[PDB]
Amino acid sequence: EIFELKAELNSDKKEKKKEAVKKVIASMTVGKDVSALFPDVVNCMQTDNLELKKLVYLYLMNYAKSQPDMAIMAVNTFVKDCEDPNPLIRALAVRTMGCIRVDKITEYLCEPLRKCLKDEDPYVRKTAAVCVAKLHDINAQLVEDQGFLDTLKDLISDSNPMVVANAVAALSEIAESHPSSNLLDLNPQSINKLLTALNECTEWGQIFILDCLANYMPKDDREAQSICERVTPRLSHANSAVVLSAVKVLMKFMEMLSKDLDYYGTLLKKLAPPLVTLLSAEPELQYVALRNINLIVQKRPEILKHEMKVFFVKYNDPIYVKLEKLDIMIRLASQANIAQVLAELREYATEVDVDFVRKAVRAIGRCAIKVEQSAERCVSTLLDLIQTKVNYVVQEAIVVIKDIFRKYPNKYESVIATLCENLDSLDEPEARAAMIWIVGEYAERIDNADELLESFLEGFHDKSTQVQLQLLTAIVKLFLKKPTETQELVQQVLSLATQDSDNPDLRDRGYIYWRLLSTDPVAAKEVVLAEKPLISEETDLIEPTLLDELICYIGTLASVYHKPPSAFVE
Amino acid sequence: DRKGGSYSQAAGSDSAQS
Amino acid sequence: SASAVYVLDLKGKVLICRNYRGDVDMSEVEHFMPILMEKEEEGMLSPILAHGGVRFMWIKHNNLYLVATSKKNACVSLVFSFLYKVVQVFSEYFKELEEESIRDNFVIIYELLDELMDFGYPQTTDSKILQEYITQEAPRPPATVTNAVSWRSEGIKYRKNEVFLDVIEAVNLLVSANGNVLRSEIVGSIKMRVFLSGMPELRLGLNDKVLFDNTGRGKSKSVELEDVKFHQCVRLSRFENDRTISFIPPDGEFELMSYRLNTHVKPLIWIESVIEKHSHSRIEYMVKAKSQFKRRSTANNVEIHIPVPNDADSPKFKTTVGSVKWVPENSEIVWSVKSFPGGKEYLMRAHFGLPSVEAEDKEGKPPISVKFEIPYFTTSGIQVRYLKIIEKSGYQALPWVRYITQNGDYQLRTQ
Amino acid sequence: PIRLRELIRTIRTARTQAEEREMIQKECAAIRSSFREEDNTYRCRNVAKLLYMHMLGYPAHFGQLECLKLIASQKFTDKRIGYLGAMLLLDERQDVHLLMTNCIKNDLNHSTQFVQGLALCTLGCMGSSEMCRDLAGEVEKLLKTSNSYLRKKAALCAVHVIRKVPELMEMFLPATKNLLNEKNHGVLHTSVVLLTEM
Amino acid sequence: GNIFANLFKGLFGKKEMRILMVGLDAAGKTTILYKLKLGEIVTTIPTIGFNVETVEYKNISFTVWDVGGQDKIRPLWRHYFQNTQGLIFVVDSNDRERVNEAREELMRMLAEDELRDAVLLVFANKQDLPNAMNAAEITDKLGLHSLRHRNWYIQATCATSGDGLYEGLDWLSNQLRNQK
Amino acid sequence: MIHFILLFSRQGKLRLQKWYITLPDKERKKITREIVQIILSRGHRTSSFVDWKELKLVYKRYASLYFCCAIENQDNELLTLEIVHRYVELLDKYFGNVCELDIIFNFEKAYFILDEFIIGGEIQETSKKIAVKAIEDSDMLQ
Amino acid sequence: KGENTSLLHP
Ligand SMILES: Nc1nc2c(ncn2[C@@H]2O[C@H](COP(=O)(O)OP(=O)(O)OP(=O)(O)O)[C@@H](O)[C@H]2O)c(=O)[nH]1
Ligand SMILES: [Mg+2]
Repeated sequence: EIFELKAELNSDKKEKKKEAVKKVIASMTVGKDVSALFPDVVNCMQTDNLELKKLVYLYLMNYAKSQPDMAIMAVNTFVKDCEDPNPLIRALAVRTMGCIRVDKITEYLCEPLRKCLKDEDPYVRKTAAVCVAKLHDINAQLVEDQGFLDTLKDLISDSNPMVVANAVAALSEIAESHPSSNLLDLNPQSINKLLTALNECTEWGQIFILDCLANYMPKDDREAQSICERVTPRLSHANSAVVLSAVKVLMKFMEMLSKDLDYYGTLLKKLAPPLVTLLSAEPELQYVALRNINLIVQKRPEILKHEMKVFFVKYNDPIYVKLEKLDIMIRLASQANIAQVLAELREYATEVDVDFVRKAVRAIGRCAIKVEQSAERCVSTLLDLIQTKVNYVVQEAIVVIKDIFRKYPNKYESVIATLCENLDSLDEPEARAAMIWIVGEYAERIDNADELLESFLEGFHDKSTQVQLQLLTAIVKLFLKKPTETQELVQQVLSLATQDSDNPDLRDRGYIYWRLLSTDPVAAKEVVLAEKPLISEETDLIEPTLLDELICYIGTLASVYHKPPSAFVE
Repeated sequence: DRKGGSYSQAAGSDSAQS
Repeated sequence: SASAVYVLDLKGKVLICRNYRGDVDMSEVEHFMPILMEKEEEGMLSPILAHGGVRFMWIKHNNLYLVATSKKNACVSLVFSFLYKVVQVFSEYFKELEEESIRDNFVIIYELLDELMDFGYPQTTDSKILQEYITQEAPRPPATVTNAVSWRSEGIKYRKNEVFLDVIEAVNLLVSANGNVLRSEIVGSIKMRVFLSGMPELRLGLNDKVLFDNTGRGKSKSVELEDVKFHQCVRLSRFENDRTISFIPPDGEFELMSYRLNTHVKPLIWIESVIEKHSHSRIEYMVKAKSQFKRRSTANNVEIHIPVPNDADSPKFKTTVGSVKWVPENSEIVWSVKSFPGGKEYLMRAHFGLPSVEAEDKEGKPPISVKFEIPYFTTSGIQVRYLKIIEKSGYQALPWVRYITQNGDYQLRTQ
Repeated sequence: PIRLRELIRTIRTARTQAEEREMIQKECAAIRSSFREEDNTYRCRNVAKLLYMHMLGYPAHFGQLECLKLIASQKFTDKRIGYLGAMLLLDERQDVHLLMTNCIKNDLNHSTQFVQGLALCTLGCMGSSEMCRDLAGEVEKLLKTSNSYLRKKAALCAVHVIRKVPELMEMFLPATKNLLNEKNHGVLHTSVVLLTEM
Repeated sequence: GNIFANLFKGLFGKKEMRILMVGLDAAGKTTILYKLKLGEIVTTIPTIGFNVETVEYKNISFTVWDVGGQDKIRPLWRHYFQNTQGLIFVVDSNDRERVNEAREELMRMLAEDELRDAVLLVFANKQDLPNAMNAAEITDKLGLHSLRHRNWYIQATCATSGDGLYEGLDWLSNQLRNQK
Repeated sequence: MIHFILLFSRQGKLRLQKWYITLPDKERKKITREIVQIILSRGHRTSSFVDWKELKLVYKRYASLYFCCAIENQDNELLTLEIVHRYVELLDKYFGNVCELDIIFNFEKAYFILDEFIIGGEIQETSKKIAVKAIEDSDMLQ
Repeated sequence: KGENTSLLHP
C-alpha cells in the first residue's frame, strides 16, 4: 500500500505519477494521514503537466505546517515557477507560496512577491495582492520590511478594476489588524477614483469597493451628497450582500447629511423598497436581514414605519426567521397596525411550537405595554387564550396579565373575576407567583381571596423562595386590607414563615412583617399597602454609543449577535 | 407550442417615443 | 472572512474541505456535528454556529451542509453570498448535488475551490467564465475576467441570433383563516436565454409606470414595480439616471431583472372550504374553488393542496372536476386539476374516518396552498415594449419572450 | 398485507429522516385503511408493522382497538400479536387496558399452556392498580397448581400484584406455604423471589 | 368490470351483517349471547371487558359483540361504534332504580352523529318474573317512539326459556336485508 | 428487578426495548435518548456500570449493537451481567449465529424469547435448555 | 458492515 504508492510516485512514468497523485489526494480527502510521504512527493514536483502540479501544491499546503522541515525543498521550485509565461502557473505559484505556513519559507518569498506585484497580467496582480496580505497576516514585520504598502497603495490607482478591488481588500485587511498607525486613508480624489471603478467591479469586487467607504468619514454635505448619489445605483444589485453593503454605506453617510435638505428624504424613500426586496431573500439570509433591520430600526425608525404586512411570518418560514419576525413586528408595532399585530399574534398562538408560543406571548405583552390604546384588546386576547385551555398558553397569559397589571392596573379590575377561577392548579413558578401577586395586589374585586390563598398555603414552606415570598406578601396585603377574614391567616403565615421557614431572605421578610403587624397595624396600610410609583419598563432600544458603532459594523458577526466586535472576537 | 404561454417576439424600442 | 470552506455530509463526515486562511484548526469541524445536534434538539439550531471563538456559519444543501469556519468578525453576508455562488457553480457544473459527485468530481472540485477564493476573498463566481479555465475533462485565463465585462465572453458566434425571454409571474397570497388576505405580493421575474453572436448590448424597454410618467405617457397600463433588481450585466447608473435598462446579455439563461410590487386586486382563485370534522367520528370537506381570473386564461396543472387529518383513513372524495387524491406521505388532499378555465367553479365534498382514540399531541393546521399555473397571463399588466439589441458587426436579432403566470406564496390560512 | 421483512427492508432503504418519516406515514396509511375495514386475515402483518413503526418512533394511538380485538381472537398468531401489542404500546396510564381485564380472565382459564402463559406474562408486565384487584382471585388459583411451566409464571404474577398492590399480600400467605421442595430450579427461584418480596 | 363472481356468491348467500350487544350489567347480555350461539343458559361472571361472538342463521353471520354494563366500561362503548353496522339494546326491567340509568345510557349512546345507520334493537331481557313489564310500558317509559330517523323494535326474550329470539332475529334480518 | 432493557446499536439505532416501569411515552423516549447519549459518550474502560437516576445502568455489548439495563440499587451488579450473557447465549442457540441483521427482521422472536425468559424485570427460568424447549414448543403450535 | 458478525461468535 504505502510502499507501492511510494514506488509508483518515484517512477519515471507520468501515467503512474498522475494516478499516484490522485490516490494520495483521495486518501487525504478520505481521511488518511498521508503527511509521512511528503518528502517522497517532493521529488515529483517539477512537472510540465498542470494537473499534477496543482495536486502537489495542494498537498504541500495541507502538509506544510505538519512538516515544516521537509518544506525547505520547495523554495527553488517556487522561484522557478514564479516566472512561467502562463499567467495561471504564476498565479498558482503565488497562491501556494502565501498558503505555506512556514516561518523559514516566507522570508525567501519576498523577492517573488516583489517581482509579481507589478505583473502586467491582472490575474497575476490579484494573486500578488492576495499573497502580500497573506504574508502580512503571517508576518506583519516582514511585509513592512519588504515595503509592500507603497506597492499596494499604487495598485488602487491603476487599471484592472478587479485587481484594484483585490488590492483595496488586502489593504483593508492589513489595516484591520494594524494598530491604526499609518492608516491607508485617501482624500476625496481617491474616493472618486474608487467610485469610478465601482461600476466596473465584479460581484465580489463591489463589496471590497464599498467596504473602503465604510471607514471614511465625510466632512461636508456636498461630499456626502455625491457619495449618496453614487451609492444610490448600488441598491439595484441582484446580490444580497451588495444591497446590504450599500444600505450600510448610506446609513453611515447619513450621519453627516442634513435632514433639512431633500437628499435625506430621497434616501429614506429609496431605502424601504430595498429592505422589502432583501426581506424576500433565502431563509439563511432571512436572519441576517432581520438582524440588520433591527440594528437600523432603532436608529431611523421612520423609513420602515409603513412596512408591516411583509413582517408577517410565513407558514414555511424557519424557526430562526419566525422568532425574528415577532421581534420585528414588536419593534414596528404601532396603533396604526395594532389590530393587524393582534390578529397576527392570535394566529401565531394556535401553533404547536412551545418556544414559538412563548415568543408570541412575550411579543403580545410587549406590544400591549408599549401602546396603551390597545390595552383592552390585549386583555381580551389574553382572556381568550386563557380560555383556550392550554398549559403553556395559560402560563404565558398569566405572566402577561401579571406584567400588565403592574403597569396599567387602574382599569384592570374587570378581569380579576375571570382570573379568579382560571385553573389555578398549574405548578409553573412564573405563573403561580404572578397569580399570587395579582391576587394580593388586586384583592378587592375578588370576594374569595382568602379562600383562594388557602390552597396555596398547604406547601408554602416547600413551594419556592420566590413563590413563598409572593404568598407572604399577598397574605400581608390581604390582612392589611381585610383583617376580619384574614386575621388568623396572617398569624398562620407568620408562624409558617418565621418558625418553619429556614430561608434567610424569607425569614427576614417574615420577621419584618410580624414586627410591623405587632407595632402598628394602621401604619402598615400606609407602609405596606402604599401606592408604588410608575414602573420603569425595560427599554429595548440600544445605547446611542453602541448604535453608532454598530452602524459601522454592518453585515458582520457583530451585527447579527448585536454585540461589539471586541466582545465576541478571540 | 410550449406550456406556460407561447413565446412572442419582442420589439426593439419605444417607436412612439422617438 | 471565512477561515476554511468545508463540505459536510448527512452522517457528519466532511466530504471536502478547503482552508482559506488557516487560522482555525481543522479539528473544529468534529464539534460542529454535536453542536448542531444540540441546537436542533433544543430549538436553538441556526445556520451560524459558534465553536467557542470560531463561528461556523453555513447553510444546508440538498445532501450536505456547506459549513465555512470563521474566527474573526467576518461579514456573514459575504460568507452567505460566497456559499450561494459556490452552490450555483456546483449546480451548473454538476447536474446533481449529492455525495455521488463529491467523491467522484474531486479533481475538478479542488481546482474550482482553489481558484474561486484566495485568502478568504473570492475573485471569480461566473460558471460560464470559470468553465474556460477549470475543466474536469489548462490554457491561459480568459480576458473576460481581467476585462470589465466578466459575464459575457467575447468571440461568441452562433448560426442564428435568437433570445428567449420568460416573464414568469409569482402570485403570492397570504389569506387568513377569517377570509381576508394579509400578504398579497406579486414578484416579477424576467429570465432571458440570450443566444446571439458577439457581445450585444441589450437595451431593455418596458411600459414602466415611472418611465411612462417621465416620458409623459403616465395614463396607460404601466407596471408599478415597487422593487426592481437588475442583474450584474445591467448598469445601475443607466437605470438610475433616466430608467435606461442597458446591459450586455450573457451567453445562456440568466435572470436579468426581477420586479417586485404589491397587488391590490382580487385573488385569481377563491377557495371556499369548510371543515365538518366530527369529534372522533367523521369529517367533512366542503371545499369550493371559484376562479376570479379572466375566462380567456386557463390554469394549467392546478394543484390546490388541502391539508386533511394526519390520522385520517378510509377517505372518500365527492368532487366535481379534477382528480382528488390523498397522499399519506404529505397528509393532505391534493386537489389536482389539469386544465382550469377562467371563471370555473369546482365543488368538493370530502368524507374520511377518524380513530376513536384521540391523538397524544396536537398536529396544527397547515395552510391550504394552491398550485395554479396559468400561462400567457400577465396579472400585473406589464408588457415588454422594446429590446435594443446592438452589435458592432451588425445583425438582425430575433428576440422572443413568453409570459407565464403561476402561484407563488399563495397559501390559505385554515380555520 | 406487506410482510414484516419487506417493511424492514423498505425502512432500511430510507436514508434521510424526512424520507424515513414519509415511508412510515405511507405504510401507516395502508395499515389504518386495513384496520378500518376490520381485516382479520392479514391482521398479524399489520400489527407487526404498527409495532415496528412505534418502535422506530412513530405514533400508534389509532392502533389500540385492533390489539384489544386481536387479544380476544382465537388464532394463536393473532393472540400472540395482540399480547405483544398490549405489552408494548399498552400501559397503566393508557386507560385502554381496563377492557383487557375481561380478555385476560377469559384467557386465564384457557386449556392451552401457551395462551394462558402469554396472558399471565402480559398481566405481569402491564399490571395496573385496578387490573390486579379484579385478577387477584385468578392468580392465586394458578399458584396452587402443579404445573412446573406455570408455577414460575404464577409466582411472577403474584410478585407483580404484591408490588402493585401491597395490601394484597395477605391472600398469598396461605398459597406459598410448603413450596420450598420444588425440584425444578425455576420454580425454586420463583418461590425464593416471592418469599424475599413478601 | 365483471360482477359474475359476486352474483355467483349471492346465488347461494353472501351477506353476513353485524350486530352489537350492549346493556346494563347483569341484564342477560352474556346469557343471551350464549343462548344465541350455543343454546344453553350459561352462568358467567360480570363482564369486566367484552365478549365477541358470531351467530350463523339464514346464511348471515350475525356477529354479536357483548358489552358489559360496568361504570368504568360505560364510556368504552364508543370503541365499538367504529366499523359497527348493528346495535342491540338490552333493558333491565327487574331493576326499577337502574331503569333510569339504562334509559340515560341509551339516550347518550343514541345521541352520536357517527352511530346513525345502526337501527334500534330493543330486547326485553329477564322476561321470567311477574314484575317485568309488557313490550309497550317499557317502550313508553323509554320513549322509543320519540327517536326520529330510528327504526326501533321491541322484542321480549326469556333468558331461562329463549322464546322470542327467533322473532327478534327475523326482525333484525328484515330490517338489515331489503331483498327477497 | 430490571426496570427496563434496551438493545441499541452503535450508530444509536435501537433494535430492542422492554421497560418494566409504566412511564410516559415522551418521558420514555427522553430516557432512552439520554441512555443512548451516555452509553455512546462512554469509553471502553468505564466498568460497564453507570449510576443514572439512582439506577445501576449496566452496559455490556458483545458486538456492534450494545445492551443496556436498569437495575435498582438492591441487588448485585454481576447478576445483571450474568443474566445478559445467558440471554445472549439463549438467543444465539435459538436462532443460530445471531447477528445484527437477524435481530431487526426477527424482532418478534427475540421479544417472545425475552417474555418467556424474563417477566416483570425478574427472571422466569434459571436453566438455558428448558426455556429454549418451551420457546420451540410454543413456536411449533402455529 | 459490522452487523452480520455474531453477537458472541460461538
Ligand atoms: N335466573 C335467571 N337469571 C337471569 C335471567 N335473565 C337475566 N338473568 C340475570 O342476568 C345475569 C346475566 O349475566 P351474564 O349473562 O353473565 O352477562 P350480562 O347480562 O352482560 O351481565 P354482565 O356480565 O355483568 O354485564 C345473570 O347473572 C342472571 O342473574 C333469567 O332469565 N333467569
Ligand atoms: Mg355478559
